[PDB]
Amino acid sequence: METFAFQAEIAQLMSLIINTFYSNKEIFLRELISNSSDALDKIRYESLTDPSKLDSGKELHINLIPNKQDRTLTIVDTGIGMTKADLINNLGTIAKSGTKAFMEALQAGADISMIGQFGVGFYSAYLVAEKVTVITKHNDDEQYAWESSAGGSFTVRTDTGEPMGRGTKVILHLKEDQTEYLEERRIKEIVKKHSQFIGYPITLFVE
Ligand SMILES: Nc1cc(C(=O)N[C@@H]2c3ccccc3-c3c(-c4nc5ccncc5[nH]4)cccc32)ccn1
Repeated sequence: METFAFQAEIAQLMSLIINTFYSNKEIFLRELISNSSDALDKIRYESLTDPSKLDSGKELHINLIPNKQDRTLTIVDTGIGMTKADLINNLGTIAKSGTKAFMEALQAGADISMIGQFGVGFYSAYLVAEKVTVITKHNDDEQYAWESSAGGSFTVRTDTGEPMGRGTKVILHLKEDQTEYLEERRIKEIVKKHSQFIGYPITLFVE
Protein backbone atom coordinates (compact mmCIF):
# COMPACT_ATOMS: atom_id res chain seq x y z
CA MET A 1 0.00 0.00 0.00
CA GLU A 2 1.36 3.39 -1.09
CA THR A 3 0.45 6.66 0.67
CA PHE A 4 0.06 10.00 -1.12
CA ALA A 5 -0.45 13.57 0.05
CA PHE A 6 -3.39 15.61 -1.24
CA GLN A 7 -2.45 18.97 -2.73
CA ALA A 8 -3.50 22.04 -0.73
CA GLU A 9 -6.55 22.94 -2.82
CA ILE A 10 -8.32 19.59 -2.66
CA ALA A 11 -7.33 19.11 0.99
CA GLN A 12 -9.02 22.42 1.78
CA LEU A 13 -12.16 21.37 -0.12
CA MET A 14 -12.33 18.08 1.80
CA SER A 15 -12.17 20.03 5.08
CA LEU A 16 -14.86 22.44 3.89
CA ILE A 17 -17.19 19.59 2.96
CA ILE A 18 -16.63 17.95 6.34
CA ASN A 19 -16.71 21.09 8.53
CA THR A 20 -19.31 23.37 6.91
CA PHE A 21 -22.85 23.22 8.27
CA TYR A 22 -25.08 22.08 5.39
CA SER A 23 -28.20 19.97 5.93
CA ASN A 24 -28.90 19.05 2.28
CA LYS A 25 -26.51 16.08 2.35
CA GLU A 26 -28.67 13.79 0.19
CA ILE A 27 -27.28 15.30 -3.01
CA PHE A 28 -24.19 13.12 -2.60
CA LEU A 29 -26.05 10.18 -4.18
CA ARG A 30 -27.03 12.17 -7.27
CA GLU A 31 -23.38 13.13 -7.76
CA LEU A 32 -22.01 9.59 -7.51
CA ILE A 33 -24.70 8.20 -9.79
CA SER A 34 -23.89 10.96 -12.29
CA ASN A 35 -20.21 10.03 -12.14
CA SER A 36 -21.15 6.39 -12.81
CA SER A 37 -23.43 7.41 -15.68
CA ASP A 38 -20.62 9.48 -17.21
CA ALA A 39 -18.22 6.53 -16.91
CA LEU A 40 -20.79 4.23 -18.52
CA ASP A 41 -21.25 6.75 -21.35
CA LYS A 42 -17.50 6.69 -21.91
CA ILE A 43 -17.00 2.94 -22.21
CA ARG A 44 -20.15 2.64 -24.31
CA TYR A 45 -18.93 5.28 -26.77
CA GLU A 46 -15.53 3.59 -27.03
CA SER A 47 -17.28 0.27 -27.75
CA LEU A 48 -18.91 1.87 -30.80
CA THR A 49 -15.56 1.90 -32.60
CA ASP A 50 -14.05 -1.12 -30.83
CA PRO A 51 -16.61 -3.71 -29.67
CA SER A 52 -13.87 -5.69 -27.89
CA LYS A 53 -13.91 -2.91 -25.28
CA LEU A 54 -16.83 -4.82 -23.73
CA ASP A 55 -15.11 -8.21 -23.59
CA SER A 56 -14.62 -7.37 -19.91
CA GLY A 57 -18.40 -7.16 -19.53
CA LYS A 58 -21.25 -6.18 -21.85
CA GLU A 59 -23.67 -5.15 -19.10
CA LEU A 60 -23.87 -1.38 -18.51
CA HIS A 61 -25.50 -0.77 -15.14
CA ILE A 62 -25.43 0.89 -11.72
CA ASN A 63 -26.14 -0.95 -8.44
CA LEU A 64 -26.77 0.69 -5.04
CA ILE A 65 -25.84 -1.70 -2.24
CA PRO A 66 -26.58 -0.93 1.43
CA ASN A 67 -25.10 -2.99 4.27
CA LYS A 68 -26.26 -2.13 7.80
CA GLN A 69 -23.82 -4.47 9.56
CA ASP A 70 -20.79 -2.82 7.95
CA ARG A 71 -22.55 0.56 7.85
CA THR A 72 -21.65 1.03 4.18
CA LEU A 73 -23.44 2.21 1.04
CA THR A 74 -21.73 1.10 -2.15
CA ILE A 75 -22.35 2.58 -5.61
CA VAL A 76 -21.29 0.02 -8.22
CA ASP A 77 -21.02 0.65 -11.96
CA THR A 78 -19.66 -1.21 -14.95
CA GLY A 79 -18.30 1.96 -16.51
CA ILE A 80 -14.85 2.60 -17.95
CA GLY A 81 -13.08 2.40 -14.58
CA MET A 82 -9.83 4.09 -13.58
CA THR A 83 -6.19 3.14 -14.16
CA LYS A 84 -3.46 3.65 -11.57
CA ALA A 85 -2.44 6.79 -13.48
CA ASP A 86 -6.02 8.08 -13.32
CA LEU A 87 -6.14 7.45 -9.57
CA ILE A 88 -2.82 9.09 -8.71
CA ASN A 89 -2.16 11.66 -11.44
CA ASN A 90 -4.97 12.40 -13.90
CA LEU A 91 -7.76 12.80 -11.35
CA GLY A 92 -5.41 14.82 -9.16
CA THR A 93 -5.18 17.37 -11.95
CA ILE A 94 -8.96 17.44 -12.33
CA ALA A 95 -9.43 17.70 -8.56
CA LYS A 96 -7.15 20.74 -8.39
CA SER A 97 -8.69 22.73 -11.25
CA GLY A 98 -12.20 21.68 -10.27
CA THR A 99 -11.65 22.70 -6.65
CA LYS A 100 -10.25 26.11 -7.59
CA ALA A 101 -13.27 26.85 -9.79
CA PHE A 102 -15.73 25.57 -7.18
CA MET A 103 -14.19 27.57 -4.32
CA GLU A 104 -14.34 30.80 -6.32
CA ALA A 105 -18.00 30.07 -7.09
CA LEU A 106 -18.81 29.49 -3.42
CA GLN A 107 -17.32 32.80 -2.29
CA ALA A 108 -19.47 34.40 -4.99
CA GLY A 109 -22.64 32.91 -3.54
CA ALA A 110 -22.85 29.46 -5.11
CA ASP A 111 -24.07 26.51 -3.05
CA ILE A 112 -22.46 23.19 -2.14
CA SER A 113 -25.17 21.35 -4.09
CA MET A 114 -23.63 22.70 -7.30
CA ILE A 115 -20.33 20.87 -6.73
CA GLY A 116 -20.97 18.54 -9.68
CA GLN A 117 -20.78 21.41 -12.15
CA PHE A 118 -17.09 21.62 -11.29
CA GLY A 119 -16.21 17.99 -11.87
CA VAL A 120 -15.48 17.19 -8.24
CA GLY A 121 -18.90 15.91 -7.16
CA PHE A 122 -17.21 12.68 -6.06
CA TYR A 123 -16.03 14.59 -2.98
CA SER A 124 -19.61 15.21 -1.89
CA ALA A 125 -19.25 11.65 -0.56
CA TYR A 126 -17.61 13.20 2.49
CA LEU A 127 -20.89 14.87 3.42
CA VAL A 128 -22.02 11.46 4.67
CA ALA A 129 -18.90 9.26 4.79
CA GLU A 130 -15.99 9.30 7.23
CA LYS A 131 -13.99 7.11 4.84
CA VAL A 132 -14.33 6.37 1.14
CA THR A 133 -12.90 3.29 -0.56
CA VAL A 134 -12.82 3.10 -4.35
CA ILE A 135 -12.31 -0.30 -6.00
CA THR A 136 -11.78 0.08 -9.73
CA LYS A 137 -10.83 -1.87 -12.84
CA HIS A 138 -10.05 -0.30 -16.23
CA ASN A 139 -9.44 -2.36 -19.38
CA ASP A 140 -5.87 -1.05 -19.59
CA ASP A 141 -4.77 -1.81 -16.02
CA GLU A 142 -5.29 -4.12 -13.05
CA GLN A 143 -7.77 -3.85 -10.18
CA TYR A 144 -6.90 -1.15 -7.65
CA ALA A 145 -8.15 0.22 -4.33
CA TRP A 146 -7.97 3.96 -3.57
CA GLU A 147 -8.95 5.07 -0.09
CA SER A 148 -9.06 8.15 2.12
CA SER A 149 -10.47 9.33 5.45
CA ALA A 150 -9.22 12.83 4.66
CA GLY A 151 -6.54 14.08 7.03
CA GLY A 152 -4.43 15.09 4.03
CA SER A 153 -3.60 11.68 2.58
CA PHE A 154 -4.97 8.83 0.49
CA THR A 155 -3.68 5.36 -0.31
CA VAL A 156 -3.52 3.21 -3.43
CA ARG A 157 -2.79 -0.50 -3.62
CA THR A 158 -3.51 -3.41 -5.92
CA ASP A 159 -6.80 -4.99 -4.88
CA THR A 160 -7.02 -8.74 -4.28
CA GLY A 161 -10.75 -8.67 -3.63
CA GLU A 162 -13.39 -10.27 -5.85
CA PRO A 163 -12.47 -9.60 -9.52
CA MET A 164 -14.76 -6.93 -11.04
CA GLY A 165 -14.22 -7.37 -14.77
CA ARG A 166 -14.54 -3.63 -15.40
CA GLY A 167 -15.98 -0.69 -13.52
CA THR A 168 -15.89 1.14 -10.23
CA LYS A 169 -17.21 0.59 -6.71
CA VAL A 170 -17.44 3.62 -4.42
CA ILE A 171 -17.75 2.32 -0.86
CA LEU A 172 -19.09 4.87 1.61
CA HIS A 173 -18.23 4.09 5.24
CA LEU A 174 -21.04 6.19 6.67
CA LYS A 175 -20.72 8.52 9.64
CA GLU A 176 -22.58 7.29 12.74
CA ASP A 177 -25.40 9.83 12.30
CA GLN A 178 -25.95 9.24 8.58
CA THR A 179 -27.36 5.69 8.66
CA GLU A 180 -30.60 6.88 7.08
CA TYR A 181 -28.88 6.32 3.74
CA LEU A 182 -28.94 2.57 4.41
CA GLU A 183 -32.74 2.50 4.47
CA GLU A 184 -34.57 1.31 1.36
CA ARG A 185 -37.28 3.98 1.52
CA ARG A 186 -34.71 6.77 1.85
CA ILE A 187 -32.54 5.64 -1.05
CA LYS A 188 -35.59 5.09 -3.27
CA GLU A 189 -36.80 8.60 -2.39
CA ILE A 190 -33.48 10.21 -3.31
CA VAL A 191 -33.05 8.29 -6.57
CA LYS A 192 -36.54 9.18 -7.80
CA LYS A 193 -36.00 12.82 -6.82
CA HIS A 194 -32.61 13.42 -8.44
CA SER A 195 -31.73 10.46 -10.67
CA GLN A 196 -34.96 9.28 -12.29
CA PHE A 197 -33.81 9.90 -15.87
CA ILE A 198 -30.37 8.23 -15.82
CA GLY A 199 -29.87 6.25 -19.03
CA TYR A 200 -28.76 3.01 -17.36
CA PRO A 201 -30.62 0.59 -15.08
CA ILE A 202 -30.21 1.52 -11.42
CA THR A 203 -30.89 -1.42 -9.13
CA LEU A 204 -31.43 -0.66 -5.46
CA PHE A 205 -30.38 -3.78 -3.57
CA VAL A 206 -32.08 -4.58 -0.28
CA GLU A 207 -31.20 -6.68 2.76
N1 LIG B 1 -14.15 6.54 -14.07
C1 LIG B 1 -14.89 6.71 -12.97
C2 LIG B 1 -14.55 7.72 -12.05
C3 LIG B 1 -15.40 7.84 -10.90
C4 LIG B 1 -15.01 8.98 -9.85
O1 LIG B 1 -15.89 9.49 -9.15
N2 LIG B 1 -13.71 9.32 -9.80
C5 LIG B 1 -13.17 10.13 -8.56
C6 LIG B 1 -12.95 11.53 -8.88
C7 LIG B 1 -13.70 12.55 -9.53
C8 LIG B 1 -13.17 13.87 -9.69
C9 LIG B 1 -11.87 14.17 -9.18
C10 LIG B 1 -11.09 13.14 -8.53
C11 LIG B 1 -11.60 11.81 -8.35
C12 LIG B 1 -11.07 10.62 -7.76
C13 LIG B 1 -9.80 10.26 -7.08
C14 LIG B 1 -8.75 11.11 -6.83
N3 LIG B 1 -8.77 12.32 -6.25
C15 LIG B 1 -7.52 12.82 -6.15
C16 LIG B 1 -7.01 14.02 -5.63
C17 LIG B 1 -5.61 14.21 -5.69
N4 LIG B 1 -4.74 13.28 -6.24
C18 LIG B 1 -5.26 12.09 -6.75
C19 LIG B 1 -6.64 11.83 -6.73
N5 LIG B 1 -7.46 10.79 -7.13
C20 LIG B 1 -9.65 8.90 -6.63
C21 LIG B 1 -10.66 7.91 -6.80
C22 LIG B 1 -11.88 8.27 -7.45
C23 LIG B 1 -12.06 9.60 -7.91
C24 LIG B 1 -16.53 6.98 -10.71
C25 LIG B 1 -16.78 6.01 -11.70
N6 LIG B 1 -15.98 5.87 -12.82
